[PDB]
Amino acid sequence: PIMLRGGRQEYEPVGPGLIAAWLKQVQEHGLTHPATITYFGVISINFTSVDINMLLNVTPGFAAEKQLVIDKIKEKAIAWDEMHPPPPADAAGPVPLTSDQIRGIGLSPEEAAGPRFADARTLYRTWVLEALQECQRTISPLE
Amino acid sequence: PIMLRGGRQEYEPVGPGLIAAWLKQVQEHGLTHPATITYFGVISINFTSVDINMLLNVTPAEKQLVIDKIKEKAIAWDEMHPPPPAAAGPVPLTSDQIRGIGLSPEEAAGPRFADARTLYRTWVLEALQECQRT
Repeated sequence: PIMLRGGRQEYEPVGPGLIAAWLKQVQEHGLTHPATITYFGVISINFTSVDINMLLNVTPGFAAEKQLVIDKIKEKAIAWDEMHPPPPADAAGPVPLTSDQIRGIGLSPEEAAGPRFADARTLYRTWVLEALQECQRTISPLE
Repeated sequence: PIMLRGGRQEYEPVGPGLIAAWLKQVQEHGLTHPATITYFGVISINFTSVDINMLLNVTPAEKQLVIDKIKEKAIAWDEMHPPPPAAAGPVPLTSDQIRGIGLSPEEAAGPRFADARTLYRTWVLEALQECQRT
């Protein structure tokens, strides 16, 4: 995540405590349970695309649900690229981004935390939350 | 909302209890707060487009931004989908139809709009998310 420290923007990777806490939330309630989706919304504020993929990728199980969520992200990326062809290399900025760039594909954590990707990481978080929301599980009776 | 009762589909309008509960959520927590977006997601399953508009319309800046985003999606939809040859079904819809404009509550609950209400619910969820700031 990006955070203000001593007045300046700094980047730090997701900490082991948050990874552990997110994993417990998923295990206890489910990946697409409404409370889990809200939880992801709260924690992922100011995450880079690399941070987001980190949390998605370390989540075990829920293969079916996770696959449906990833499928919806891919659908958004496909739609994005159709509406936004990539510009020539040395075109005047701010240069708009491809879906791969928005999703943090091939980016170092440092790169993904840079100003070039500030709007992009916000947009990717939006795509992921939209995908989760669209796969929301209706709450059912517990054991 | 559309629900199964005695094994068949039935329609009923949104009730005052749900309206009151939704209003409390928005007042107490905010229109685009993560928990409010989730709350809308829960309550709007099987809503028609008319039901969704009832909830939007009863909700007192941020609301205008959400409506603006829905309009942007409508404009994009219509560019990509010229009105079908005035032809065999299933007939694909205009953004006005998806948004439930000019539909009676009964009409909006019909099979002709079953996919459409689902798509509109998606547009609204997307609009809320895209307007989220805090």
